[PDB]
Amino acid sequence: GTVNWSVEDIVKGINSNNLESQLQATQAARKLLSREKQPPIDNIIRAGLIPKFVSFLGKTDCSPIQFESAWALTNIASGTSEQTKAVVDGGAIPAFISLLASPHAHISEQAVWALGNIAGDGSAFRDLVIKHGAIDPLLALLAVPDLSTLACGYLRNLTWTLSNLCRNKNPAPPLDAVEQILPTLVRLLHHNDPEVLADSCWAISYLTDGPNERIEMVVKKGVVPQLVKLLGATELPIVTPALRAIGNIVTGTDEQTQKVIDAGALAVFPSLLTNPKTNIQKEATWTMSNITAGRQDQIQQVVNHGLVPFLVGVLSKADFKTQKEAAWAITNYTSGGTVEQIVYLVHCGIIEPLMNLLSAKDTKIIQVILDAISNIFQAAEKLGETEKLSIMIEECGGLDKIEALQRHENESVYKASLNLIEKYFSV
Amino acid sequence: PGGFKRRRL
Amino acid sequence: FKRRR
Ligand code: NA
Ligand code: NA
Repeated sequence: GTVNWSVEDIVKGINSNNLESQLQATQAARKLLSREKQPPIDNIIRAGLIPKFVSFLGKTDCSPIQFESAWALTNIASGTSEQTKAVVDGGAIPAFISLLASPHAHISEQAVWALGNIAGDGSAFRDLVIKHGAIDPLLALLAVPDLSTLACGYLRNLTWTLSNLCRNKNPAPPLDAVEQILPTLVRLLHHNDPEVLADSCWAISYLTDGPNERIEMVVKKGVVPQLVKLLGATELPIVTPALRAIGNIVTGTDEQTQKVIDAGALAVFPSLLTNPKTNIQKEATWTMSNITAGRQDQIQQVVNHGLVPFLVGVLSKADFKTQKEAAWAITNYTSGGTVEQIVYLVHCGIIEPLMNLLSAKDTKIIQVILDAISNIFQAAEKLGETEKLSIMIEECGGLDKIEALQRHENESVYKASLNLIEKYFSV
Repeated sequence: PGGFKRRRL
Repeated sequence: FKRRR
């Protein structure tokens, strides 16, 4: 019927002055643009159909051609920034915003999707969609007593569009826009659908990836507790965006980081630091390094939750990048920790793994390791046990590693390397 | 990550 | 010592 139409035939039918013939050609185009592979987006654009599709968006009398052109334009806008730009250049943004108020829910949902594709292109298209006034109508669609009264697909699409309105930086979404959507995003973050929960966590992760003022707007909304609950989830698609948002919040103030700790976050890291997904281990280890850069009571919280042996494990065996984050966590712990905490680290077995990572090619990981070694040695001086730490480093072979670091390409590496060798390994 | 844009069907 | 994305 309308399958496998030539763009020429689609152009012939759309250029008819027969609304029904245009609907047939607009549906044939949607099918071409909805096929499994190689949607001829460029061919559709060059035929000059985007303007016709945007004009069809306004056919209140022909809701079919409104839905057909919505889908075609959605899939065009799904492509490169060039093709999205073509859709936006056709005056599609205001037309889709108008369709958001359609009584046909599939037409409304298609407009939601199209706006999601536009806004997801980048920060400029995101702010342009916002300026055209899409937040009010989009949030009006979710103004129900129970979101469970909404179609699973409808809800998922609205959440994914809202996540795209909270995504992208340079600049971050307008503060007013984030404050107008944050309340509805918190309700979707408490929804029961795994896809709505992951997209909501990804929206919250986008909002928390910026200055401490942004982190505060989200933390003030009181989402950290549900984020920690979603951090425990069995779905990696939900645990991934949850850990990122928690990590983003622990990049902020020590009070924002203490809000995470109070919510029970540290109790999930035993699993996140042993998680089979390398990306989860890395991000958890980077959240731990930012937690050990905090106050001493916060380091003591880390210690009380048994997380130091887990950092030792990660430093002993884990993806190099995870190990680099772990070396950072150790250097932060030892820079800000009490002498009692620093000694707890060496009792947990941090010396051998740390000294074994000194044989790494990365120069920055060696500088970070040498930094922690010096901080622990400084704590050892306070106890008069530096000799025992020197004996521990010489036994694990790390003394040889430092000795060789004295000929390293970097100045700081051999500079700090020679200092410790002529400070705790000299007569 | 990779869902910035979505194509229907 | 806090490092951001
Ligand atoms: Na301790
Ligand atoms: Na010691």
